[PDB]
Amino acid sequence: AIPIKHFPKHVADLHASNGFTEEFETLKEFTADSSNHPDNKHKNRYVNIVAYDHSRVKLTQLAGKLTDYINANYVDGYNRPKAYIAAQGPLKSTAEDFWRMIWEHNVEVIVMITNLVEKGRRKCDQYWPTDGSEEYGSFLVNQKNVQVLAYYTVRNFTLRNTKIGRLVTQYHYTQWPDMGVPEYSLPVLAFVRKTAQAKRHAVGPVVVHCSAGVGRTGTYIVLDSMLQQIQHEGTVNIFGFLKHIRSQRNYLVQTEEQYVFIHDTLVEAILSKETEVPDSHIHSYVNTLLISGKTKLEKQFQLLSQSTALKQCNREKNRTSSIIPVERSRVGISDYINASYIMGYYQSNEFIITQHPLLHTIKDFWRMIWDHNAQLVVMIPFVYWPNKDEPINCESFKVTLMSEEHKCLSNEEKLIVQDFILEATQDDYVLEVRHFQCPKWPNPDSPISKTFELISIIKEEAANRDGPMIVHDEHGGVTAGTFCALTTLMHQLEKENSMDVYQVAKMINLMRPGVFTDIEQYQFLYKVVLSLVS
Amino acid sequence: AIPIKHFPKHVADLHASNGFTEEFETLKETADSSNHPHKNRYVNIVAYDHSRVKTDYINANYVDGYNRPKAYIAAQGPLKSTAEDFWRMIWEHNVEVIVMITNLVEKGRRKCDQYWPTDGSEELVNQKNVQVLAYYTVRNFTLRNTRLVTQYHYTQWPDMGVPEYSLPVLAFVRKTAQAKRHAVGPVVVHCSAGVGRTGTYIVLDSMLQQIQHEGTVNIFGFLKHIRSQRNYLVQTEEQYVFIHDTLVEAILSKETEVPDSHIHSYVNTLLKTKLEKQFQLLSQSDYSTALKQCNREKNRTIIPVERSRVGISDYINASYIMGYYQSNEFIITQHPLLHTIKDFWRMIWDHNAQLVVMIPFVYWPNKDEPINCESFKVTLMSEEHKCLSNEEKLIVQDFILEATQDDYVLEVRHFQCPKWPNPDSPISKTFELISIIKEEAANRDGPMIVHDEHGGVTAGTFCALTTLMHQLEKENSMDVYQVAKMINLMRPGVFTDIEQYQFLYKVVLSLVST
Repeated sequence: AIPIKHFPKHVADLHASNGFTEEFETLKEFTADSSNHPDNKHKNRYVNIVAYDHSRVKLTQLAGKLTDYINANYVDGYNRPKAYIAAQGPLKSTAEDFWRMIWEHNVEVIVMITNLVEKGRRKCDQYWPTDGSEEYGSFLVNQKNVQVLAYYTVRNFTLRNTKIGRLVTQYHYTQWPDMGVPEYSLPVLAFVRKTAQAKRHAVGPVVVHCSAGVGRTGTYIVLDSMLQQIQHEGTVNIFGFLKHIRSQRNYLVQTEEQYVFIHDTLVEAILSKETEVPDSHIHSYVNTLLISGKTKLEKQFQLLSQSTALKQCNREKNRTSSIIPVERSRVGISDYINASYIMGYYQSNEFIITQHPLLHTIKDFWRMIWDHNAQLVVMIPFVYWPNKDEPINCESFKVTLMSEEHKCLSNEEKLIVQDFILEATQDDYVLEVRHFQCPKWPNPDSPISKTFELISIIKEEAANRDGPMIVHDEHGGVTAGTFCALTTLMHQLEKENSMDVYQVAKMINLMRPGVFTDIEQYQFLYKVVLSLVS
Repeated sequence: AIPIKHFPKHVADLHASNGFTEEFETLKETADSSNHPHKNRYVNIVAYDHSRVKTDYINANYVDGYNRPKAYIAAQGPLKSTAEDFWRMIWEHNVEVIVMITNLVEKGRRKCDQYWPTDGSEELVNQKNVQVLAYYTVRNFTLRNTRLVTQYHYTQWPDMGVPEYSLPVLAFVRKTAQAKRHAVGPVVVHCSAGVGRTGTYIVLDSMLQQIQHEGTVNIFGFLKHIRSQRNYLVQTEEQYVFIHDTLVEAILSKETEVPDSHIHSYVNTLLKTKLEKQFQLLSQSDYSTALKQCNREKNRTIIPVERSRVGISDYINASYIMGYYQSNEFIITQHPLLHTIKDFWRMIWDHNAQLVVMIPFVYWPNKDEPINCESFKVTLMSEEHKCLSNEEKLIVQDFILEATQDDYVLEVRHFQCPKWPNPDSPISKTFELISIIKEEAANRDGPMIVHDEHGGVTAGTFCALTTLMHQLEKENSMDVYQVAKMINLMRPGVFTDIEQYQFLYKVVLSLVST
């Protein structure tokens, strides 16, 4: 066991010494009679994947043939035995059994780390209703509430044994990549923290699933449990803890990449602490950052600053080689443009940050809007847009100007609202864009309470609009980044009554490196956010 | 009006002289109700008052067919706000047929809102039956005012521009036109906006009927008229051009779908000859780009065209080939060269195919040594040997591809065929192979990979005859002409000789024993 003090270094030491592979190889070694019964062929997703008999979940027997089998195990959390139920992703054949499992084991929480379809593969069958209600054998699932957020989706169901309600809540980690591990550990983290908090009020065990029920599922169980170790004990033993649960279910944490990813994720958690602040504590927290060897502001700031370029012989389409997209987040026109996807509260790919068009790029910029079906553009400062004089002529569409208003804001600055249409030259489709030109923003001589007024205006507008928000300053840097931040923080406050500024900056900075390079801007975010909680 | 005699040449004359654009420009030259106080998809798109259908407003017009007035109801794609109104329209105008030439979503754009139930019922529309085929999808609904109605969903229409092939659109219209022939009310037709795509059907269906009854065809004439009943019908120049080419193909093809009853009467009539006349037509007004490059060192000789070219995550010599149930039913391709072996398996892995049919070098792993691709491992599970009715072998081997970086397992089955078709065994034993692989491919998902040496004739006849077997089984019909042409369009050089085109007819005929 390593202490939280030494785990960060200890992790870097395994990256340097290539000691993860040693450590993972050694883990590979390592009966399943029930799961190999001929009866139980069509209840297993894969033939090699199996539920060990000592740990397997048993359902009652009913009615010839057998009826008590499901591909799922009880697996022990951190000094909490038989905590999780590590289970495979239900098929249409096993949908009922899966709901019976829920009813028979008193389950209230379900943790889903997979999509139903992933690059054209059936990974998991939809075992619940999008519509009001659906009936799975004896079991009636009637969906109450749904929340869809950038990286996860919460669904509130109710359950009845039709042979006579109980509330059940599903936690859908949606954005997990189709092979490999999430390029960012920071959102997975928050998901587990979000589930871990709600799950702290559930009485039965927590069901966890992916497709197979091994890697992804296992990776949550390690990440959740170690989290709890860090809080209560101040220590962390992945290798220890993992070797144990691998007894209760096969191939938990299946790849080396997952093993490594757990480490890095937990490292980030140790150095971040919980950085989501409630309403009550904004004030108490915002002071504490500017009083270890140095301030939480410096300590957090350092962490924001943490790669493949396409910029060889198309490099004459960027303004500055200082603010330039990374392939992870790089925005793809049908080919190249300097623009990164930026995530927000509700959708990974909420915004796009990018540069102000260079004369040649003007045509690309508009194609970007057209491909991504964006209806908002926010500008924060050369005209790159058509008049009624002369519409812009892109090949597969025409850009044309419909309106132009001018709003006087509460310190008498202007908001140039113009509407547009892009009409297909080769189809019937019409895309209706709205365009904001902002003043100097944030105008730091007008007070900090009128920074938000802009953001509230553009918030409302982006509700009724679909597609992402294109936000450009000169270079796709700080001023655009603070926009996406503060919008995202406004939402996050409004809906959850919480603020995690640390996360909102870092994800931004991870997704477009060079947006936040100076602490005064990082602090500023805290500053602005505080004026909101009056 | 041009006669069908002179329409094919007349069309080529407008391609040569760039006279379609003249003809379309010239076509370019009131709506009080539609400009009232949320029921219009786009602001520029509008339903003219004299033609509009009738608290009382919906973006739809009556449009006249060929000497058949007020025949169609050319309408926009319903929004969730106008879904009801659209069903009331159906009830109030005695509609039994709906023709949908668009998807609900197209490269992430909402083009049309789903106005019907996937589940049993929604509000009263209760869905009875569904059939999903390569290029369209038939749905049978029933309707109550708190009647049977049939929807015809042309699914594969490309996201901007016109279908690269006119041959499947044709067949769709012919399929709808036949069922619609004993509907008494009007036929509702829609796309997203309700103008180009919708309009292009109405011209294509009606001219079809002109050709059958009158032996003439007047698009420009007929079009100029209906453009009075609704704005922008046939919206682009590409659509205008496409109608022509499509109809040209129809004139020269005639109906080539044969029922059970008439295989015998048709197969003789072919043999200047309809066989030569049809054959010529397989060898064909689009364009072609083959690559070539300094990755030309990954082909044996038969080379994919970009339309149909199969995309590994990136190049492989392989074309998508269409079948009865799915455009992209099959992939025809070459036998792997040693370097391509790794690609071949990646192809299977990307497209999630579970059947491979081989038809004559080992490119597959033993229990000795699984194949090691980066994002998966290929491994041998089974190997059976089936003795067919003239004692030849079918080498059935099963495989698994397991992800190296995930949990997924793909279960492939692999057939090595004998000499096929074995021409010393009778034609009656050709089909037995195909029937075997037919039932296997029912329970399997993903496309069928089919290779001979070069992805040529022998693989092409397989996809043909499988597709024809299905088509006979389910619809009791055979359209051999179409099945070869689509194949040949999608991978040029598969059918280069008439004896193999004929052969298809030959084989098919032996099947209709009783």
